[PDB]
Amino acid sequence: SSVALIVGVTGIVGNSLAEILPLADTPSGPWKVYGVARRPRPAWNEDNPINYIRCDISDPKDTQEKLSPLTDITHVFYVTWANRSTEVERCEANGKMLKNVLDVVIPNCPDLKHISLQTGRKHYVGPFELIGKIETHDPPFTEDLPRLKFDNFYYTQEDLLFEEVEKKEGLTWSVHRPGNIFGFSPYSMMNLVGTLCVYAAICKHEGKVLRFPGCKAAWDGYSDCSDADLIAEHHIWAAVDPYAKNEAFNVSNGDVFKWKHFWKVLAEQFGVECGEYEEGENLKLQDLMKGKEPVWEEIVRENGLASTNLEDVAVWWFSDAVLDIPCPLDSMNKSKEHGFLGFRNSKNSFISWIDKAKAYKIVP
Ligand SMILES: NC(=O)c1ccc[n+]([C@@H]2O[C@H](COP(=O)([O-])OP(=O)(O)OC[C@H]3O[C@@H](n4cnc5c(N)ncnc54)[C@H](OP(=O)(O)O)[C@@H]3O)[C@@H](O)[C@H]2O)c1
Ligand SMILES: C/C(C=O)=C\CC/C(C)=C/C=O
Ligand SMILES: [Ca+2]
Ligand code: NA
Repeated sequence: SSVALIVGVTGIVGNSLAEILPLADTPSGPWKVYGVARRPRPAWNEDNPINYIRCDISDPKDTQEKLSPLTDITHVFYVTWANRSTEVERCEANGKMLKNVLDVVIPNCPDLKHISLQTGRKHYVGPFELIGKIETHDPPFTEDLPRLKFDNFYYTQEDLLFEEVEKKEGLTWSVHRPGNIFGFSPYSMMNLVGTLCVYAAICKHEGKVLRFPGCKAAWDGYSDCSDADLIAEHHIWAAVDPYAKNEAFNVSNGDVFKWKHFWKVLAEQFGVECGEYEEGENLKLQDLMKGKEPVWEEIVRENGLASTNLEDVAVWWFSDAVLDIPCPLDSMNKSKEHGFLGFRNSKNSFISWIDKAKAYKIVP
């Protein structure tokens, strides 16, 4: 029987894994599912038939307590991280988090088959504070080129993963590298779609034009993205397909787009006048949206929305870090050569995730 541990179940990918793993048509099903996060279970995560567990995986004592009784786990899906002010601090905090989970699950789960680790495109472009400032390999990024000669918590987690799986014979791993994720999660630390929806809603409320808060290269250069459900399918495929074992894979939608085109779609979905890129202007959402909490409360009250905190539902720093840089492309050749043919139309994915935020009454 298949039993999953989703580590970060209320996250942008964890929440897709919570909806997909229990479905009857899912490979290796029927799946029993345990979902871990620190907060109490939110209302928008309830619609999934998972066993929700409150646990802080940065706490070794808490991890030992909550996870040691889950002896029936066969597959681990690790979809979480902790942000710190520098990459060296991110290596320490994220290495400990992964090690705390693995040190407990491996000796306590005799039927444990696979550990799926989510990382990302920063494997190739570098940590947040070095992006655009270092020499990278040339795009499209392929999986097995050498690591950058700078600290990166993904390299720490991979090396920890490789040495952890040695403790159990027949234990396999996979690494999943998405770019910017289009998904649903009002609790995610990095939710571009959710943040853009809140921005569009505020513009509609204040009768302002939907100004583009990014650079020229993000506006009219090519971009790509990774649909959250597609990433969830990619985790599952690697977890059950023996030809996918012990490999790192990119996971992006299979097409490209331009923010210039998606700007129309976003404006049309919230009934706002479509603004554009302005050759001046250096617009930042972190600055534009400072002190909009009362305006968000007006929007919440007037449209019968779920009660959310502006700071949870709109991570302004992340939307600015995304739109103020070029989006170098990655390659899906390794995934496709291994039998994974999943893909998404990125524009349809974008509309689908906007509509999910609306359907859960997060935005108007
Ligand atoms: N989101 C993106 O656009 C994006 C793009 C590329 C790569 N990635 C990478 O994907 C990986 C996973 O991130 P994600 O974006 O999927 O995460 P996310 O959407 O921010 O979700 C994190 C999840 O883990 C939980 N969590 C956080 N800290 C925890 C802790 N100490 N103990 C237990 N649970 C904890 C969260 O709930 P609580 O806070 O309630 O605990 C939530 O359920 C990271 O390496 C990230 O860099 C993300
Ligand atoms: C390249 C791009 C947008 O244009 C967005 C990605 C920004 C990054 C790599 C943020 C960290 O996950
Ligand atoms: Ca990344
Ligand atoms: Na989709």
